[PDB]
Amino acid sequence: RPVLVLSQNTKRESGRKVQSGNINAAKTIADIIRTCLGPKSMMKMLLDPMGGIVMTNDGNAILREIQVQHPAAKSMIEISRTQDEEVGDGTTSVIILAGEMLSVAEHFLEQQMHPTVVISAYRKALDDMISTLKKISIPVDISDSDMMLNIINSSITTKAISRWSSLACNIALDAVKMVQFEENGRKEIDIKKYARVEKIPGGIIEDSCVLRGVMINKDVTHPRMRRYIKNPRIVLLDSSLEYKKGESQTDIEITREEDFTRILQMEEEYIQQLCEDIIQLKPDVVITEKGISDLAQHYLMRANITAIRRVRKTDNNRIARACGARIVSRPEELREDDVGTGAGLLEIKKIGDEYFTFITDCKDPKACTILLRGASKEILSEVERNLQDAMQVCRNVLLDPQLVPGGGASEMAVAHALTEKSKAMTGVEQWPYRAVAQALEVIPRTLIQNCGASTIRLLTSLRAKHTQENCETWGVNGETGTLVDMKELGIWEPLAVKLQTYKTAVETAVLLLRIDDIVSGHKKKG
Amino acid sequence: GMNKMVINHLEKLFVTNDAATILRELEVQHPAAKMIVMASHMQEQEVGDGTNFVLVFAGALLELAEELLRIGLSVSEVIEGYEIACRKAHEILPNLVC
Amino acid sequence: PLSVFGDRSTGETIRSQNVMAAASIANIVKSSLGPVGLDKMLVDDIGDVTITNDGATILKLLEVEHPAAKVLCELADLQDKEVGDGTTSVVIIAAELLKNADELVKQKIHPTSVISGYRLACKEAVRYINENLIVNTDELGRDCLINAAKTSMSSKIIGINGDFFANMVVDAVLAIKYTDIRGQPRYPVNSVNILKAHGRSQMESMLISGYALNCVVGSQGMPKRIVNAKIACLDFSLQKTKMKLGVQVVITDPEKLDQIRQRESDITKERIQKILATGANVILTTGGIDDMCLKYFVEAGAMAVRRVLKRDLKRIAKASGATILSTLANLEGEETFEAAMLGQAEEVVQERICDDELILIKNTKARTSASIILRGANDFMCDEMERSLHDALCVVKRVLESKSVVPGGGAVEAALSIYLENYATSMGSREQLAIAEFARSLLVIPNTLAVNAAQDSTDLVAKLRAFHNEAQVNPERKNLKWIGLDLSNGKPRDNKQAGVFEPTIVKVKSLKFATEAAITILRIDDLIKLHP
Amino acid sequence: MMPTPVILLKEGTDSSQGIPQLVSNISACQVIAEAVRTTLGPRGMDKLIVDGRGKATISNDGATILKLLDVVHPAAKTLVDIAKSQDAEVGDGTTSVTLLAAEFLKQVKPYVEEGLHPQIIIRAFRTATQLAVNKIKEIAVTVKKADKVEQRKLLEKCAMTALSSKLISQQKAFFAKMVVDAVMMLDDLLQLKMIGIKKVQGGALEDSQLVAGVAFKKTFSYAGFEMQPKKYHNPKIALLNVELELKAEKDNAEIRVHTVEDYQAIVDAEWNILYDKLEKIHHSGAKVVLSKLPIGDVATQYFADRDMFCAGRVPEEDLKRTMMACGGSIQTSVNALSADVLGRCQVFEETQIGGERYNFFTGCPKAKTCTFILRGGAEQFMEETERSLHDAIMIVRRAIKNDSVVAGGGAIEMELSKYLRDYSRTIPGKQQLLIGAYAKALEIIPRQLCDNAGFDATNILNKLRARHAQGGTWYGVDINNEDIADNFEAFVWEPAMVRINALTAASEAACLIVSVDETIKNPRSTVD
Amino acid sequence: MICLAAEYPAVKFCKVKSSVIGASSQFTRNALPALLIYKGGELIGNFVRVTDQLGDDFFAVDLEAFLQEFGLLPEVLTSVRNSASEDSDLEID
Amino acid sequence: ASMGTLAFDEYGRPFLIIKDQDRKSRLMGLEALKSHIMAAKAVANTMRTSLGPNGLDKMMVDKDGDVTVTNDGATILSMMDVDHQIAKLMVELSKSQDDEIGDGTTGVVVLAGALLEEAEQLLDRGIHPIRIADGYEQAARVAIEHLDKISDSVL
Ligand SMILES: Nc1ncnc2c1ncn2[C@@H]1O[C@H](COP(=O)(O)OP(=O)(O)O)[C@@H](O)[C@H]1O
Ligand SMILES: Nc1ncnc2c1ncn2[C@@H]1O[C@H](COP(=O)(O)OP(=O)(O)O)[C@@H](O)[C@H]1O
Ligand SMILES: Nc1ncnc2c1ncn2[C@@H]1O[C@H](COP(=O)(O)OP(=O)(O)O)[C@@H](O)[C@H]1O
Ligand SMILES: [Mg+2]
Ligand SMILES: [Mg+2]
Ligand SMILES: [Mg+2]
Ligand SMILES: [Mg+2]
Ligand SMILES: [Mg+2]
Repeated sequence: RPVLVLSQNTKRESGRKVQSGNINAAKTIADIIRTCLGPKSMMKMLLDPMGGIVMTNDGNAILREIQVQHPAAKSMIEISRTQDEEVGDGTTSVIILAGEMLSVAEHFLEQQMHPTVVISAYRKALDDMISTLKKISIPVDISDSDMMLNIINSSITTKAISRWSSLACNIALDAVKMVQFEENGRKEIDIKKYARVEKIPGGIIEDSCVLRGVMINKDVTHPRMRRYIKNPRIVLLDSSLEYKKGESQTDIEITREEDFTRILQMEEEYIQQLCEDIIQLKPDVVITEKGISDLAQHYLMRANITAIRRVRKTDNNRIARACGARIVSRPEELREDDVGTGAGLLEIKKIGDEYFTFITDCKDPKACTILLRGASKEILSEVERNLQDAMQVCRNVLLDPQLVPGGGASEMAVAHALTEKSKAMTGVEQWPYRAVAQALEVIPRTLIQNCGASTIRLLTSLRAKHTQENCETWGVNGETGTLVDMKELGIWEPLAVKLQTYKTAVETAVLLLRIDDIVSGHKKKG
Repeated sequence: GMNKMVINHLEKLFVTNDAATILRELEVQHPAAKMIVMASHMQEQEVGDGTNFVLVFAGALLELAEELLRIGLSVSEVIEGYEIACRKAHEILPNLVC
Repeated sequence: PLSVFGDRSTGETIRSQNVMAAASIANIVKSSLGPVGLDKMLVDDIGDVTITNDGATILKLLEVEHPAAKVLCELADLQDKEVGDGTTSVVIIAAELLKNADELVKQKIHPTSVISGYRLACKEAVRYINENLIVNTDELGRDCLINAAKTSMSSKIIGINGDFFANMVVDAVLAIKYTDIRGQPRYPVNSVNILKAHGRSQMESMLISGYALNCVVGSQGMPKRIVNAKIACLDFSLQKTKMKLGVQVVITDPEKLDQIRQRESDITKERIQKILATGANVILTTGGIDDMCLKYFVEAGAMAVRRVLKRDLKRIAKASGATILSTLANLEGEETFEAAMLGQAEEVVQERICDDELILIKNTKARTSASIILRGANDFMCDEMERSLHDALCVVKRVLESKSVVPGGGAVEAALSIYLENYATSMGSREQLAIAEFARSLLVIPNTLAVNAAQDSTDLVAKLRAFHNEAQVNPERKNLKWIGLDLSNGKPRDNKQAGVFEPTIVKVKSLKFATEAAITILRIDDLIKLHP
Repeated sequence: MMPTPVILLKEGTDSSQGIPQLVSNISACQVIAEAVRTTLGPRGMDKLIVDGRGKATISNDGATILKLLDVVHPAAKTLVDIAKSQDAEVGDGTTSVTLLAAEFLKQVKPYVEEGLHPQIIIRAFRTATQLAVNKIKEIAVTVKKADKVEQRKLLEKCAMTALSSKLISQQKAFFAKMVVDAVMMLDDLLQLKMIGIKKVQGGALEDSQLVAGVAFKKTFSYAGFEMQPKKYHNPKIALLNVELELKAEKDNAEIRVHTVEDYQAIVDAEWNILYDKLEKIHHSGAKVVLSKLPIGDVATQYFADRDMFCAGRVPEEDLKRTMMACGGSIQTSVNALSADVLGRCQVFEETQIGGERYNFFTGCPKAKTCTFILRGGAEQFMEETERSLHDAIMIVRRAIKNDSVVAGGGAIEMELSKYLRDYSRTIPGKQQLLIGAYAKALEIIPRQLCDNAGFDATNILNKLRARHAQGGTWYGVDINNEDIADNFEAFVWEPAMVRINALTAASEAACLIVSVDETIKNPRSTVD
Repeated sequence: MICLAAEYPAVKFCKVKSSVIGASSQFTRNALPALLIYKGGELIGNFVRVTDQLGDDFFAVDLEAFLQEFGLLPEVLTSVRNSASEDSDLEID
Repeated sequence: ASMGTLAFDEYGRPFLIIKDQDRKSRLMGLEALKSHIMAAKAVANTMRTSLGPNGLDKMMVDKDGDVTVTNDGATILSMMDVDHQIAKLMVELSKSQDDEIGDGTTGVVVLAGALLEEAEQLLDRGIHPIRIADGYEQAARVAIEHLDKISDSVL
């Protein structure tokens, strides 16, 4: 009956209402995780739709479990994920900053200022923020292990693992240092692939350690295999050690009596030939990503060789990195180079009620396994998240050795510098510039709020202190609510984290400011 | 100011720019907005003009109070400051008669 | 009487309905025109968000029902395909033309006369643009390309960043330049592989002096970087050999099965040995590579990439000088791989971009290529950046191909309106009204810009019209033809000197397409909608 | 937007603000205008509207058509209301006001779309309307002689011009003369209720007549009525408000007797009361007895025995008209029926008109009222004839008030448009565009006339503009000759009050529509 | 199904209210768990009353294996996206 | 060609003008005239068979089942249960003829039907309907004058 231009379910709204809704949604997203910032933050309990429980105080972990309908909140969640993936830290800070800049932009949008002017002012302020951050930074001697440990500690004082700080810092530093690789003139760290974190519930957290090798959840295929080898020689394979069909259709035609027996004998002889090819290199351990036949097990064991089968490809790559081996598909092409010498011990021991394979005495290994042992699964997941944050911070510092004062000192200094710069523009865009400059004070403000101290008095004192000459390192003590210089407290952040936080927050503000129309309801049309 | 076409629940069409009439014909449901509407109607009853001034001033005061609470003040401090400033304004006002 | 199973609309009803649909489509995108325009949020009722300013994208995503609105949507799509810019201006102009023509028709002017007047006005507008309002780019230099790119990227997510993005776009376009027969320098846009990755700010977007692959090595064993690369491009998979459909293996003697199974992989072993015996370092193939061939590449210290896209492989082969080999078969019935079938690059590195890796083929020889990595805050921002960047690349290609540009900011529209209003008195007796209405409809662009800027549209357009009228009446005031609009300050400005340019082809094609669409919709006077 | 756990207004409240809602309001006004677009001019067409219950109304009057439409758009209802106001104040121009207002809004729509402040448009409308009203008052033609023949001809021409768009336009001279004759016999107040209109089914239009007196339908005669003579040559009329029948003396009256003699005395007393009233009426000398209250069968037979005429249950307005025409007085008490409270008329007669009996009171030299007896083929035919006669009557009354006339057919609109364009060409320019738009919108009436006549509107408008530019105040559309002509010399005359009110109402409606920026629709209550 | 859709991009898991379709009383009383599988425009899997064969708080792997029991399951991570006329490239000619 | 003007907006917001405008039909211009002419033609062609000495009776049944065999045109049309408004107009025409004269209540219907049938082909040629009505009125005046001329008096 009715005739329409667009579809019936296509709903469109535009005007000041859309901007107000976007800014309100961003402020709501910021308020969700506002109290999860600082050393005195409180954890949150998240219930998964699958029935699982996430108990954490990380910005990205909290935000990725929230389902929202407003596309502005979806944008903010994507911002959180981007910050988490790019640098690994500052996830709550970027969300809070984006919310604050969007609020101070809404203030101007209420008046008759076009959003494009606000966006231009925001971009200019972002450039000046980058300049100030690069100016107030300090170098770091990466050789000094104590300084690196202090940096990691300052990174993890705000997490639940802070009670065991020396252990976690040493674990992260050792893992990052020994996963470092440099081949063909290319330097890589690769925390994602190598340096796997394996968590086993039970035990005590102080028993956790980083292994000089790789531990996998596998057991020997046969009981008579040796479960403890002093200096094993390890061979890694992809192809199965069992007789398998070919690709082509290869039906046989048996007419003589002995052909069936001959086929079976040839299958056994092929298995024996593969095992002899393996044995010719004189190894002690054979690891296969696929199955190993029982006859293959017998032939390997006749040469006193421990065999483990059905290992994941990632685990095999990690073992190859750790023990200096090379994965070989066809056993007949095995060479002396492919055999992995360098493992200093291999042991299959029992933890709880399950067997675990340890290769934990490698000399100069390029891969490691972090063995987490805690109260339960959720505690171990939180510990793993905190360790990931620490390792990301360590890698960021190693790539860029620049350092920046923490606890809001850098932000207050940048805000003061930007205000002093704005004292000379004498234009019409100076007001958004100064507003977004002062919007950086939200994180010192929320630090004070979480500490429980008086926000107004402490913020006024800090702002007055930053007006002096050499006071760029004066911040707020997160757990006592006092103004302390951060060359004494020692809280410092990598420059990369701060740069990424500012850039991402300002660009999120720009992206959500450039929008004044929302159309929804149309089908994907695909 | 621009006239507003307001249609109440009884298909009675009001076009006007009088704040008190617009508030009267609007089905306001929020208790705080109800309180501000009551204040505007009291202003209309006492004087007869100035309802829009009352509404605008109350809205601006509450927005700035929200800002003050956000920066770190307390509700009691904001209320006391508003009362002192209102007394000062009432003192200044007779001197502004031309 | 008719007994037709459906609805029927006749006369002013259907014409008004068509004009309403066109006006609704125009008003959808009218708010995203000019530098003071703003983007739109589009949600597809599944949770996917598309923040965009492109008129073609907005009209494509929306699901539309009315046929005239569909006509306008396809008009925007055609303008996007044939030009790449002005997808919103063409739709707005077409809708305004339709509205004014329908007003004339409702004034008892026959639609045939309106169509004839519109056609004459379009011809005269194109002729006037090509005769008076074009500026040759020969004497301007690279500044003209930079300004055209900046103008194209205005009103986009990369607006204020134009000072850097315009240089990046111009460098990429000049890099992908090639010449062909008839002595024509042709610029094949879409050869610039646009890669998106959230992370650092827009300033960290990189222009690769080579090619960028959204692919990684097939196995962790191979080195991640090769200095003196010898790229070998292949179009076939490297897997265990399998007999074809018409060949079947039947065994009667048990002794031959092992030999059969061994050669089944020895074939691929021999092929890989033949490929690697000529010194190849990087091997790119469209097909898959299984584990055994990957290990063959690992032992030789090569770089093997599988499942490479066909267009990416073709671009890499063309830039590096390699020849794509679908098979290792020569004209002598043998299996050979000559050294001449190898590409050359100065470096092949697998870089890391925000917890992800991509392959950079840097500084290829025998041909210069280009690729762009766009760094944003999230996926939506990256997609909008890619769309705006494609618009800028198309504009730069248009400016480089045809060496004529016209001033922006509604200057050409105002000059055309004045000239056509003057000219309508010299043609016809009843189609002169159609020409005058065409001229009046041409003024919808500066009006929309002024409205989006929230300025005095009436007074600003009156000033612009007065300037152009003085230019067209006084011979000595030809320098006033470039007076356009300065939206930031809300005052008329000499746009040619201010650096606001756009290709002439954009305006000409938009005018022609809008006129044709208005003519097509104007012919309809009776609609029959059969019941499904 | 945000869910906002507790919300401001009640759920279902719809608010539309900004330029889009104003454009939608202008579009709604256009939609209302096109409903009555084809009813304007001598070539106009009637419209048929069926209500919910199935009754059909056929009308050419713009106000009636707009009222029958169930308009609910808040901005569109303004056009209906101003049409009602035009009908109330003047009675003619109901179609012109809506067209003028909608054309104003349509002409200022393009400036609204481009962000022009509505206050400027309102000021321009006010200035243009004031200038146009002053021009109309200045150029309106009046005759300073008060010659009875001249006023008669002026009123007849105005009535003919008013009537020459309805289904009775063929007999417009006959009806116009009859209307002028009817109006001139009203004394000073020109009350509509003093002009009765009777609709009798069956008969040609020319069979309709004007009675120099009063006429009304026969009202439920009792037994013995047919004995009464139905024609008198100099009757005296006893106008009464009295119930002449046996009944209880009072509602609360009660009779208490204890003797049969008192019973008979009470019965005889009731009969003697009735006969005393009847005898007083008879001795008054009257021959025609009219009573607002019912007259019983006993009184009917009593009057039949005396060769008298009786008619009870007469409608009250008909008795008022009879008193005004014949010149008696309505009496509630028959105790003093003096010679000055009895009406006089030359001829009273009961005649059959189209299957109905109507009492006639003609030959009244001192008559101050009339009675239209309209003959038609159906209910709607007679109703539309009555509506056209009402339009003509209101026009004639207004012309009696002041004999200021202007030429119709768009001549006055062309003159006003030319004057407004000349004025607008001498101002800085922000108001110039809006006043020019106003002047162009004033051209709708001749264009609509040409469109309704199946003309070529553009050529006629060009010729009229060229004529008015070089001289000639009263040149308008000539429908018969497919050309333009001097409408003043063609006796296409309209009172200047009609156009003055039309311009004023259209301007006020346009300003009211433009001045609105937001529309709020509260959720309905008690939908059931 | 959320986890399956996350892992499997090909399949088109969708949900719909039982009452919206308009099932009978028997369906609404003893047939709430219904797995409707479409392939080729026609049904190939019509599981109903799956609580006994699955449980009440079963995991993703349990239902995945249950669906795999009848062969119902058809057989890298990009940065964000890659897909950007037909003019590709030429050289000198 | 119905439902008034079905647009519902120019922008997208609701556009409601007349109450229940989605349940109301509308006919305009020549189509309405064609429908009216066809309806009147149907009524007149039904009624013309009962004309003259050889005319045949019509046998009405009311809503209660009562039977009324009649030849009176006014009676036939009065008892007819019509819904079209033009048919009601023709019924009222017959009632008017019966009231004023009492005879010839069938000839009026046939005459009106023939007049509208001719007006149909006249409108098909582009003549404005008001011109047709004016010509009909002029010809009716001529016919009435001729009837007065050829009239004969009786005692
Ligand atoms: N001891 C401390 N005193 C004051 N501020 C601190 C201290 N430790 C950390 N911070 C501040 O807390 C912030 C870290 O908060 P965190 O919970 O990690 O949020 P995010 O993940 O967004 O960085 C850093 O910016 C740092 O400046
Ligand atoms: N700096 C500028 N100053 C004035 N006008 C501009 C400027 N940049 C672009 N414009 C104008 O804005 C108009 C809108 O362009 P835009 O809508 O962004 O392109 P598209 O129509 O392809 O989306 C163009 O016609 C152009 O002339
Ligand atoms: N004889 C005529 N010739 C030309 N135009 C006429 C004639 N009579 C009336 N008009 C025009 O018809 C218009 C009024 O039409 P009508 O429907 O009768 O009243 P309304 O003003 O209510 O529409 C006036 O504007 C007048 O100019
Ligand atoms: Mg942190
Ligand atoms: Mg006031
Ligand atoms: Mg563009
Ligand atoms: Mg009239
Ligand atoms: Mg007869």
